Amino acid sequence: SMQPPIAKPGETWILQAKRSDEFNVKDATKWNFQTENYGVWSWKNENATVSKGKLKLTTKRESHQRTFWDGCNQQQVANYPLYYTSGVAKSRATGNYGYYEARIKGASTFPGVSPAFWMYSTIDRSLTKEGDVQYSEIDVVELTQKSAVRESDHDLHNIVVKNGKPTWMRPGSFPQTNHNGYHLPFDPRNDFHTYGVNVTKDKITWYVDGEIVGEKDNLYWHRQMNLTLSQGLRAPHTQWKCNQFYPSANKSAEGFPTSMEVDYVRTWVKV
Ligand SMILES: [Cl-]
Ligand SMILES: [Cl-]
Ligand SMILES: [Cl-]
Ligand SMILES: [Cl-]
Ligand SMILES: [Cl-]
Ligand SMILES: [Cl-]
Ligand SMILES: [Cl-]
Repeated sequence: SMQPPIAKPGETWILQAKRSDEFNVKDATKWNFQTENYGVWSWKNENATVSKGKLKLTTKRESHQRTFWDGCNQQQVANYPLYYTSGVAKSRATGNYGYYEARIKGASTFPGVSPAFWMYSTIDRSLTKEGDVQYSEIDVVELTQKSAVRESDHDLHNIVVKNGKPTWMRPGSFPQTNHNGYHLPFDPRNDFHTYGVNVTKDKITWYVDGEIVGEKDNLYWHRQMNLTLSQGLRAPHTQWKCNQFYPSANKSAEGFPTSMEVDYVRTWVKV
């Protein structure tokens, strides 16, 4: 009977079991704890742990190598050295419309990592018609990835066909449609806070501790997306160019390991 906080009097919402978890146990049937790699780190199942009611996604200083896509040079690079590994929990089930919420505590270290609660689809390059959306990504929240620790991002990413060309749209390039910046009234690294988003075919509304911190028209986010909790690497350990991250020369172990904690994630679909 558990209902979402945005439920209005007289409404009924249904919890989506496959995209909801109170994290009493590490459920590998529901979550993929070692998804495809990207960025300048690698996911490791061991970096995702569940203890005392919370999911802990840890970023560790851990040298390793893996094939790396060097977008700037449009080439795959074998045995590419990386310096950090991290944790992820990606729902195997997909969806779009509904209310999503996660109770999260950010990592203590800053700057360097970004706790994230988001959802993304697969990229379908077969959709080439004008206006076709090949990729949809809704970021409920991306913490501590800006200059000040209290600045949070509630963004959108997508690929849409414009003038017959698949076009990438990111918060930085198309802020009016893809970016919601917010100055948190608290340090996200202190205690748990609730981050949510209500997705409908027409609107996307973001929430932080019950307050609306963002709203956009749902222009390109109707694709099936996997609900994800993950912690990414950021400056001073990264550089950003050619639409992707690259490692920086700062591979300090100080401040690591560091982890974000998720008390729970709840997803509902309105009746
Ligand atoms: Cl704990
Ligand atoms: Cl971006
Ligand atoms: Cl971004
Ligand atoms: Cl705790
Ligand atoms: Cl409205
Ligand atoms: Cl409005
Ligand atoms: Cl931490």
